Amino acid sequence: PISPIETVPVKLKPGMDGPKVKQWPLTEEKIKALVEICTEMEKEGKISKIGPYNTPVFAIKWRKLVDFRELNKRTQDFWEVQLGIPHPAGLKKKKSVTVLDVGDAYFSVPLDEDFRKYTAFTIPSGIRYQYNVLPQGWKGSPAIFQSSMTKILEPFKKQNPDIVIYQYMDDLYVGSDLEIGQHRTKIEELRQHLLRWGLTTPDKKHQKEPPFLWMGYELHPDKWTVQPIVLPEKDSWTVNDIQKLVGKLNWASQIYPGIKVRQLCKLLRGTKALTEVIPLTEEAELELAENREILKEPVHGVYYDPSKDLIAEIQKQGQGQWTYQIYQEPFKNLKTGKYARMRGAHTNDVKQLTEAVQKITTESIVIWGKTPKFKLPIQKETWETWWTEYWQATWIPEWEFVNTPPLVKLWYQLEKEPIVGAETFYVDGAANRETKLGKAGYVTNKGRQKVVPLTNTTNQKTQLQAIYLALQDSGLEVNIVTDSQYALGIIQAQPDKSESELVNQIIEQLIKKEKVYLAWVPAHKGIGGNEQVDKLVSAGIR
Amino acid sequence: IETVPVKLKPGMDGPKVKQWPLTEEKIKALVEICTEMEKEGKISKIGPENPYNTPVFAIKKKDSTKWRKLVDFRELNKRTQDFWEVQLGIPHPAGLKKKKSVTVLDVGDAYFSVPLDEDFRKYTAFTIPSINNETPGIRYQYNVLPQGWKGSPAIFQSSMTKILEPFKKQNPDIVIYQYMDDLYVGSDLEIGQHRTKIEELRQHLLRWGLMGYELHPDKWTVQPIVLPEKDSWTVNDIQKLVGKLNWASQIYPGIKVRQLCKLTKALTEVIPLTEEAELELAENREILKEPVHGVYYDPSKDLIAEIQKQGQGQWTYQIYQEPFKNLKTGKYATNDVKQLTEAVQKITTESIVIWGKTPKFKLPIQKETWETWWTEYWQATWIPEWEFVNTPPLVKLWY
Ligand SMILES: CCC(=O)c1ccc(F)c([C@@H]2C[C@@H]2NC(=O)Nc2ccc(Br)cn2)c1O
Repeated sequence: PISPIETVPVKLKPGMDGPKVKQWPLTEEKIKALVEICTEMEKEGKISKIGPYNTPVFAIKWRKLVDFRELNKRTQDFWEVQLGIPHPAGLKKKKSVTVLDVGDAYFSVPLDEDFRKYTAFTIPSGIRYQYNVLPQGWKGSPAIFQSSMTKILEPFKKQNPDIVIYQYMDDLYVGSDLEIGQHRTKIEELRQHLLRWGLTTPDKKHQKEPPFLWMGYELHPDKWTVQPIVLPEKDSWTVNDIQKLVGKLNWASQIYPGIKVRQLCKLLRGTKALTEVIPLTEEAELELAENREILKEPVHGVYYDPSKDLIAEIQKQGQGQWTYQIYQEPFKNLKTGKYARMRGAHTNDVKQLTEAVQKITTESIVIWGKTPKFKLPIQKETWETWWTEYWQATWIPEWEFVNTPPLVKLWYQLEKEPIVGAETFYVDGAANRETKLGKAGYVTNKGRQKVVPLTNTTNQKTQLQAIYLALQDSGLEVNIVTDSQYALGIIQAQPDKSESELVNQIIEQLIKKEKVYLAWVPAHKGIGGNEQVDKLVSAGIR
Repeated sequence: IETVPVKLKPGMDGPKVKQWPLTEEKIKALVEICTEMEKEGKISKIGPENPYNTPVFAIKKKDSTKWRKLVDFRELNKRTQDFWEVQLGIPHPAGLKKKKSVTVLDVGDAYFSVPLDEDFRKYTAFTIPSINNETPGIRYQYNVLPQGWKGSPAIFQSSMTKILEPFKKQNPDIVIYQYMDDLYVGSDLEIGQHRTKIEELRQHLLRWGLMGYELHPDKWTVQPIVLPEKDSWTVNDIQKLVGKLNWASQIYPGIKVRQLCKLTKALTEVIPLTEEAELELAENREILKEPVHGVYYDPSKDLIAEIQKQGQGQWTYQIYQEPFKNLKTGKYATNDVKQLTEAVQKITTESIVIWGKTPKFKLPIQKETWETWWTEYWQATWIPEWEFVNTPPLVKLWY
């Protein structure tokens, strides 16, 4: 059939006109196939014979392939078919579910009478045709089809609030909490409703009846999981092999808690041949091992119960890696996940924990429409001390502590006031812009003054290297005075991990100390003390 | 009435901004409002043939229970700029900032009475999303003047003038200013008189259909950069001092530090108080107390607001067109984001009263955090431009 549904007005882009592509010559074999095919279609009304616009038609093994590249580029834009895809964990438990697939979706929907002329094509030796329904490779078919299928369904939905329907392309997923008996009844009432609108649908060939495989998942009426993951177990591994493995693992991490892929992803670093063998390292070996362990016994997820709250827990595992579970009833996980994004060059566990909470909160809004309550391995005290002193505004939804080691904590605090009886280190650093030669030194109030030479360094680095010096030849308590806002900023953010080799070194020293105080004064302003150091640090090599 | 034709800045196309995900309560809120706005023909469903989109949100009236609909037309406003700014601009009265009292009244509902040019409606499409993307998503477009669009007040300007004429003629000293959805009404009357005058104005508005939240501009003064008064002055305390003064030297011409800058000791060491230093210190703070000489407002340039978190519920901010050349500075004083959202509305409001335009904000926060929570505490009908910054150790400076 051809749905008796109003058509969607469609036009071409602004200053453009219909396509006028030349029909390249075909062989007798192909020309005959097209004629048999088009005739068959002509009888059902899908196309009509015409007597100015052209689009090339091909034929391959016998199917008709219309190349709509020209028309598609000249066809207006449509609003996206979907903002996202439903996540299983967000689905409600369902008693009966069946899948109906629409017979000839596109061909059963009329095409705006005024646009058909642009879909004109020809069969060489010429016979000319144009479309009356939505063409296969056309840019507006998916949008107009879904849009049309939604109007067709409204009337039925209204009359059946008890019936849930999800349209995904060609298929229709119909679920309800009714009995398989009264459910199938209702299904038929629906097929008939669709038939009254030009849409044919299976009789008893209903691919229906879960277990259902969809989007990489396997949904049962009582639960869901991802489709069977199977790790190869090869003797050698090519870049391509690792990439496939990392993909499956990441896919499994939605419900299999604790999946880890940091060691494996490390190998894929550095532009490298897709078919090249990459020897696995011990760490990658162990990681691949742990994962195999996790994957041996099947894990399933539960469906959402709108009436209960969401509880999200976040565990720390390894550095920069976070795992989390979201459940409603203790340990019957709805969904699972992991966070690892670095985000910046220098950061600490509290910042990282706050980011993960952000990911989960957003993810939660999308899936369930509400934020969960968190259980974090951090003390209200550690959090409060960090929220208060950090310059950046930070928030975090209702949470509670949960003693699940490794607990999160700050690894060192910077005094707010100068330490008394502590040696003051005035540090500075210079560097010649052409020779890259530098000198990182310091001068204290106790008369000590060291000045090491550096090779191939930036001006920022000597400033960072100078602070590293003051921390080495220093006691457990020290007051440091720098003129580097750059250094100040990094350190004042209390990072506990960095991509800078020097910064990570400075962190080790900072953790060992028991009292450190940083201060800043302007550079080259002869500030009492900074000048003295500046004197020997810039003497030559600048 | 005959609709006014609207054009986009040639070369620019309609908005295609994605809809940020909403929480359940906000979605239910939105379908009730949209369902009711449809029956009344104010908006009408649209299909996929409309490629445009503008995000929508749901806020709480004025801290009440009634959910108000809020549309983010920041994009569409930008692509309509010359139309509402030059073609049909609305003059901003210099006197308003002077007035002893200013009342802000919401006249937004008044726009749903004027129809929108049929050729411009497509650009106002918005989408009500669904939880977990389980249903396609309801799409609509406006048939009448939408509220967060700056074109609305420009067009309705003709009617507002006839409606206010009588009241204006009778009260020559009351200043009325319109700014996208709100009416600013200022007077120098004693509060009672003022509040009474506001009531009388509402009565005029009641006809046509189309204490109310009061501001006191005249009691708005700059936040000076502060220098400790101390009485001790350690080596550290005077280094911090010399540092801050060093800053205020690239701004506030005249700030002298020389006769102080010259005062390898330990940070703990306290030091004697210098002669002229006392004089200089005093003369420095004598300035920094009054506007940076030389800085003026350029009506053709953007205004931008920067906010620093001073900890313990304290936020400082500055408004400027060129970095460090402050037109105004101030302060504000339990979620960090709630305070921040509060400060942003205060600053925007002051900014509208004073210059007649909103400033672009440099927000000391993570993008994802702000975008997830700002609507949670927002209550104004406009939405300012904003970018996210990493506050430099310029928080000590205070400006
Ligand atoms: C198998 C895919 C599927 O059925 C499906 C996918 C996405 C989607 F949004 C829906 C509709 C929401 C309604 N389904 C559900 O709420 N739950 C549900 C439970 C078990 C099974 Br099997 C299918 N659906 C679906 O029914």
